[PDB]
Amino acid sequence: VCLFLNLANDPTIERIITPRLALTTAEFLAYQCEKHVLVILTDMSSYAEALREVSAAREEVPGRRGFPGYMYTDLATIYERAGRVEGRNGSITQIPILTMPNDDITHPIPDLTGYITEGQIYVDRQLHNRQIYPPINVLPSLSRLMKSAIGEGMTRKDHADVSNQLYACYAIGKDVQAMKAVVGEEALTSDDLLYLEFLQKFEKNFITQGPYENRTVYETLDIGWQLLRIFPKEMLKRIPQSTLSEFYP
Amino acid sequence: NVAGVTLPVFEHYHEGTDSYELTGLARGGEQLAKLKRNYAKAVELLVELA
Repeated sequence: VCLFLNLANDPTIERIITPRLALTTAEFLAYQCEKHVLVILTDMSSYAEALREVSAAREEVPGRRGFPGYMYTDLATIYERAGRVEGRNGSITQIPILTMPNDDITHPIPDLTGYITEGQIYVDRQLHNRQIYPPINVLPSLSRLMKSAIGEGMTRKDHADVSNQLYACYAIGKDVQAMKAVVGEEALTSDDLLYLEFLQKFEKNFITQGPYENRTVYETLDIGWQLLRIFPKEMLKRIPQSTLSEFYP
Repeated sequence: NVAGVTLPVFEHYHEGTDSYELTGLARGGEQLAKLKRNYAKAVELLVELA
């Protein structure tokens, strides 16, 4: 790990410089030397604030919401310094962190970063209130390149079907919790009871990770199959019969 | 309470009071008990339908 720290009380121009410095280092280490790298950036909103600072210094008229009008070009320059290239083997993968200004999804910063990035991950406050150490949400998240990031040549063939089936199951289970909120359990079927079981056990076991627990991808697939096993083979509509024949027993 | 609404519903309770056995008229009790069953089943089904 190569680490960089910039304090909140430091000069702002240092804040402007620092992420570019780190990206240069990652670039060199990943292209001049054959190595994959994973760059993480934290609190890019502070970088936006420093960009506003330098813009104010140079006497430029603010655009939307006071942010500089050339924020978009800058954020383009910071990003897209990653991927794979011809004739090489190294790679870069970029994971910044954004802070939401009071859940404004139309705020320029998150909006632009969404327009320039592929997919997104959310953090849900209600889960944090529920004391789940990873507060990562499931329903609104999405990965653009999942279809090719996995496959037979990767960890395991089953994974796409498992993910689709459990996605549908989790969504429907949330809807069933919404039902039981009003209708009452007395008018409930056995299948919906199994769905509720799936929801509660999912929350209790799968999503919870722990600050010092490690799980290889094979273990995650196995736990997912443990969750899937609760339903009969027929209720798993999304999965082709083949995968069920190999794995469900 | 099939739902959030409250639903009226009835049950066929049997108090058990003594019925009026009739036997004076040529001792027809054999037909009368047959009737006591035929109409009683009907009454049960009425209560259900109501």
